Amino acid sequence: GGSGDSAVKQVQIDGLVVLKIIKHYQEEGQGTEVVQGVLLGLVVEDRLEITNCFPFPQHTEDDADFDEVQYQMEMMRSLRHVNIDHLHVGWYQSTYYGSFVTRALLDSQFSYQHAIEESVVLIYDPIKTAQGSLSLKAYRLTPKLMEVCKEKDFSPEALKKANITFEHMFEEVPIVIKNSHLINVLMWELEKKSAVADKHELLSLASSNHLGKNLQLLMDRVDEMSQDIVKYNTYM
Amino acid sequence: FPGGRVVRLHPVILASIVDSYERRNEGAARVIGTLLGTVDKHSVEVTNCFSVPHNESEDEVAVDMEFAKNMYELHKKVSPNELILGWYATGHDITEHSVLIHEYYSREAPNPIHLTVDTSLQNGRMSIKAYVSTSMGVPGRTMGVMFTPLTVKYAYYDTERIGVDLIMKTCFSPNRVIGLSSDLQQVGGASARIQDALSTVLQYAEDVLSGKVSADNTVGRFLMSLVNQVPKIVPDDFETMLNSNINDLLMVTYLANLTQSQIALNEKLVNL
Amino acid sequence: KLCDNLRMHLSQIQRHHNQSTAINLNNPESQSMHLETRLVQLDSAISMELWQEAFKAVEDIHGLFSLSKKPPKPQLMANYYNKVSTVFWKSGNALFHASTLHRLYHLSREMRKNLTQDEMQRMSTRVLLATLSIPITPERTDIARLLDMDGIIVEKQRRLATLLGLQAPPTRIGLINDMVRFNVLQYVVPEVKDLYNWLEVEFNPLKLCERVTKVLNWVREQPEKEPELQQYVPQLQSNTILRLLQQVAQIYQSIEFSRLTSLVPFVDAFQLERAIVDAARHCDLQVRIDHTSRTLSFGSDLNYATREDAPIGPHLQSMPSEQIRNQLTAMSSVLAKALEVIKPAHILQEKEEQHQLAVTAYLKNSRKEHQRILARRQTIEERKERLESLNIQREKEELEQREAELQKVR
Amino acid sequence: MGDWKTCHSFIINEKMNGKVWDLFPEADKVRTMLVRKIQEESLRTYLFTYSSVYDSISMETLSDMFELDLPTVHSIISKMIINEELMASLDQPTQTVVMHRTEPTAQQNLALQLAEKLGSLVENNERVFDH
Amino acid sequence: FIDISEEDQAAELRAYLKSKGAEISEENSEGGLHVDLAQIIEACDVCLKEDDKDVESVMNSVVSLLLILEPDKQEALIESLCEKLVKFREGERPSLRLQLLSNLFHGMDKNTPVRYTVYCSLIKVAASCGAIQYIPTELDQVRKWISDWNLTTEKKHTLLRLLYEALVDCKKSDAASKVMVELLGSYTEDNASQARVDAHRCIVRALKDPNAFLFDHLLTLKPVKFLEGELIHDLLTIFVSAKLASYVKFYQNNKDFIDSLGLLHEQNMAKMRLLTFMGMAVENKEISFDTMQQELQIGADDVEAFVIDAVRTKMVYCKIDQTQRKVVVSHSTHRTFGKQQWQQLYDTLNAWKQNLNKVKNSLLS
Repeated sequence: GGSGDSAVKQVQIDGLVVLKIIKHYQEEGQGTEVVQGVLLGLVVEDRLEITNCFPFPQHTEDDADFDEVQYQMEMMRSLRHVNIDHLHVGWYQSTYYGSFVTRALLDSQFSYQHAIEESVVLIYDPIKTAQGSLSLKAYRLTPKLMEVCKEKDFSPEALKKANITFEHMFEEVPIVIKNSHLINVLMWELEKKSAVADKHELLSLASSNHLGKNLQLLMDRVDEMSQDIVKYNTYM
Repeated sequence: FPGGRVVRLHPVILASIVDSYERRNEGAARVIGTLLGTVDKHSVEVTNCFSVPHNESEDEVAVDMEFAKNMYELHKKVSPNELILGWYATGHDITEHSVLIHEYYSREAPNPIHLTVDTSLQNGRMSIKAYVSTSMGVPGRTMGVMFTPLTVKYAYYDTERIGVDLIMKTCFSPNRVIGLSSDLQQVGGASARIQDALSTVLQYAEDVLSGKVSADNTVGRFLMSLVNQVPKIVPDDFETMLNSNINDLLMVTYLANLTQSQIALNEKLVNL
Repeated sequence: KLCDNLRMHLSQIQRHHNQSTAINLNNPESQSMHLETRLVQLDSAISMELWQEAFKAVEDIHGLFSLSKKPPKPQLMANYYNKVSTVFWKSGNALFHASTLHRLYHLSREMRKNLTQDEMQRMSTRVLLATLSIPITPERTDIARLLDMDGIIVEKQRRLATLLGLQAPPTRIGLINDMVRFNVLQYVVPEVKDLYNWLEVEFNPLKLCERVTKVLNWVREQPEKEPELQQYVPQLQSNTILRLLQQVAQIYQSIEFSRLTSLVPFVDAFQLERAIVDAARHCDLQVRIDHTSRTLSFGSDLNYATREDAPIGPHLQSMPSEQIRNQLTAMSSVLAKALEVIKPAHILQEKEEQHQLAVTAYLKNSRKEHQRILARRQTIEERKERLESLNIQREKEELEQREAELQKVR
Repeated sequence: MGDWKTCHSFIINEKMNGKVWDLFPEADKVRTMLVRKIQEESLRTYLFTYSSVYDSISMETLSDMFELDLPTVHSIISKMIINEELMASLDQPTQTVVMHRTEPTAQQNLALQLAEKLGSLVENNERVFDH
Repeated sequence: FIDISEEDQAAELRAYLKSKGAEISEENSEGGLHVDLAQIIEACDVCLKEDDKDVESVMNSVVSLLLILEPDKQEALIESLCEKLVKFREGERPSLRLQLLSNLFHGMDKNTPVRYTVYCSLIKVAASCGAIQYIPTELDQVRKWISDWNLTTEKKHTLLRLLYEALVDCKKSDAASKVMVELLGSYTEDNASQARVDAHRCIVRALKDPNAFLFDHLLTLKPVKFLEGELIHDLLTIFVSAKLASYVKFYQNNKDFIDSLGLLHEQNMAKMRLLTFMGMAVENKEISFDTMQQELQIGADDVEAFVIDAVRTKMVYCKIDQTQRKVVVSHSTHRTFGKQQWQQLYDTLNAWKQNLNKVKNSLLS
């Protein structure tokens, strides 16, 4: 149903996980690829139900330096205090691009998946992908590449690894599909805005009408695409 | 004017409540935590929180404020925007045990901004009830309080509210992320439908006896607020620009389909 | 030699044989060497090199001020080193001038608090000196430098603004609004304040150059109003036209250019119409000027991609009309069709009070789920703390298992 | 910038400041030669940079703007049309250039045909070396 | 002040608090204790006896707020001690009492003196700081439940005649009128004799404030169907001059309140925005340049001047041309049936539009 290659399930991210991602969305790192945390889930029926995740604060003034593991060791302590243990079944970012697989982060994804084969790695997409389809990409890396390990190497283990021909994209799992009853009270926050304090629901509808009027929703993306196409193709 | 009047929130607060209430730390009804945020001169901007392991009982109140410092140690490390504004707990309102949760927060003592998460089965019972404590004199026992009511509002990052509305539709029924602009078209046709369903009855309202009162020169303006946006008035050079802009962006779509192939034509030849 | 002195400043400190800055030893060594930088730069020097000799002086001695318990009077000299540079970065780089004139005023405004400057004529006239020159950042003209990687240059435009402490170089309008929100805009000698309040708020496409030029010529009265200011006037009058032309572009769709020659009472007409193009050639608005009979249309929309915006962000106020781009017509069908649906309707009010109850049915199930997750996910909270945490530890134990297995058949 | 006058401040005075203009007896002509080389060619960068929205281009204005007489301007604008190969209608009796480049968003289609034409070449060159 | 997390027993506790306050509060502090718990009399010893020299007592009066509500008659005693708040002429610590109570929390907005006594207080207690906050707190209850006993709403209308100018405002003033005249128009003060002087004020509200655009907010829902137009009012004074656009049409409509106001400069505002709109909505959303020269009886660039005023009005809103197509869509001045017929046109036009087009949408969806 949701299995990949012999150890991995799909991911199931309920919305209470998602809101803590969009507290540190594309801010505290705007043009800076914040690795926005590690996906702390749990292995349940067909699905890696993420329960809570913590945003990893890289040293973000204009760049990203790897901060304390003592943060991660205390967030796993903070989460074990009240919730599930640190069952990191992925890691997630957004983070300033539409649908890109970062090669050094793919190597951070590769050794993550060599360590824990039950892993998909999430690439969140806010309205910076111009909306835009597939706003949630839990791309895992090829288990045939996880077979020939390590890693992808340049002149040796590249003819050998591509005569096996491991795939290059593989298993972007379907993520959120179901009312998992973590839903409960944000459903109950929907009925109130629905109800007579409905000033906050139309403001999100107001965020539609101005997203389409004046933004280069196609052109500024394509100009970033035509930048990315004329460079990365010719170098290959 | 006395400061505490309004608290502005997000459902990420109600996420951090309920995710710590629906993994629960065995806290069946009472899931208690520490709200964090900022204030602005009459208003309160709470933007994220986390549940300290608490135990509010008779007459035990556990507040691991050192962990509420340690969670504040982690959160100030993540996000330098928020300050400990109080303690949140679930339902219900004013208790003599909150007077203890006053005191653990009065160990810190910034302004008392409370968040009672009324765990109710209702609609008019507000899912998050906020309070500032008045009188608030008290050199005598712990903290004698009356709670001045604070109103809860949502005003912070807006694509999180685009996000939580998708989450509230995920709360309704997922609504996975596949079609979004194509799905927006059906949502754009849905808001179109009730507009026609209302305002043609608003035609019928004045056409039966005496309706279209608040719709004579409001809904006549409400439709004018739309037709100023689409369609432009009815210019045909606009449509000639549009059919050009059809043939512009379709040619962009055409060469996107050409670069769809020629990317692969370098890719697939080198994989013979 | 100034490179030599800076090294024989630094390596002498890098000796550290009984030498400190906090006894105000290096702080006059600064004050000498800073003068050694800033004088030759202004007098006649290559700017790329000795300003780095100034910037490496200013940055290190900002740390030596941080060593020597920040002395505000050499920082008032550093304010003067900024005030020198505000002249120079109206001569060399407006984004540095975006940094330095904002650093000019507030570090003076600190000394208005720290030293309690009683210069209520000057300080009221240094703030108008701090308002007018500070926004004016036109479009770049460097076509080769875009091919020659502009992002390296703007980084250095950022980096030496990080040196001054105004890390991101601020824009046109939001940098004014720093001086506006701070109550020193109130403290302006009020002609400039009015000259601003024509250029900013009273925003009329035919009636703007008539009311600024009287007050532009007012601050052209030079001998006491800070002769920095009188060079700031025509480049403000240059930024007047860019403020004006788009306001003509977004109320009027086709001004008559023979009228626009008269309806814009600029000092020149040929340099006016050239600066009209010098906006539009560098993509600031839409004009059709080399019509042979000298007209100037704009269009609606008909160019609405980037060139009307200067370059993606306007300098005028929101007199523009309704233009259309990608997903306007879809998202106008989302909101402006729902604009009658939420408030004046009962059709949503009967549907969402139903949804107020349709959640309440699930909320009655939610309290059953408030006991079900209490029943289920509490047990998961302990088991996933233990059972699946062993499965991460299984991935750490199987790695130890393969090590001893490889240590057997070799 | 396309302004011819601004180059003359940066060259002619500064090569008199550095005595570089002060080296030839012919240098007044050499300057006057380079007067028109600045005037005629910054007229081109005036046309090259402001090209999408110029769809009617004068010849009466540009004869007055860049200070260039018509037999030069006819030698300019024809060679601006012929040699540069700009899509441009021209009525030298009316002294009017009509261009209509069409389009700047389709310049990205030109920018992608900058990319995908390279895609077809090295794909062919993949077989050229290998065979 | 000391605790109220004590035994409750709050009247004996507030008696220990009144001993800290005034000496006249102190003599009936514990003198109220010998007789009874005394939920009126000892509780009136805050309400009667003053905040002695300053209003620092208010911590004990927040106790005296809630003690005269739940054990006793609520709005009988809380109608006292709130006029003590105005009487010191301070608005900070009085507002601390009024914020703690305001409505529906700590004392139950009934049937409304709970708003109203606090609403009458903080209008007089705060000039334009706390008096604003009860207006949406009224308005969010107005579209749920206005005070059905109309006299409280009339007392609110008395305040909406007062906070019409107790706020030092012009359009919040008009918003206080738009809380007033909306509740006047629909159901309160009918009492048409009371609706005389209110519509007499609406004549002031339409010509002192020319922002009815002419009579259009007075033709939007119900100031013309309740406040009678040509009655003792003569509320249609404005509306006769709303379409005719010359001095004689104003000056002869000018009654001696308007003829001595005087109406000479809102004239050419009104002459503009009608001949703008009734140029625009008639001649038809693209009107000529020399037409408005003949409409507004002016020259060339004064038409160019007034369009800037008219596009900033956003009654007309598009890009303008210098020689024709002056005034354009967004239609803010009254088009009483012609926009209603356009509402009747567009709901027919949207029905053909969006239903055909959602099918075109759901094809690609």
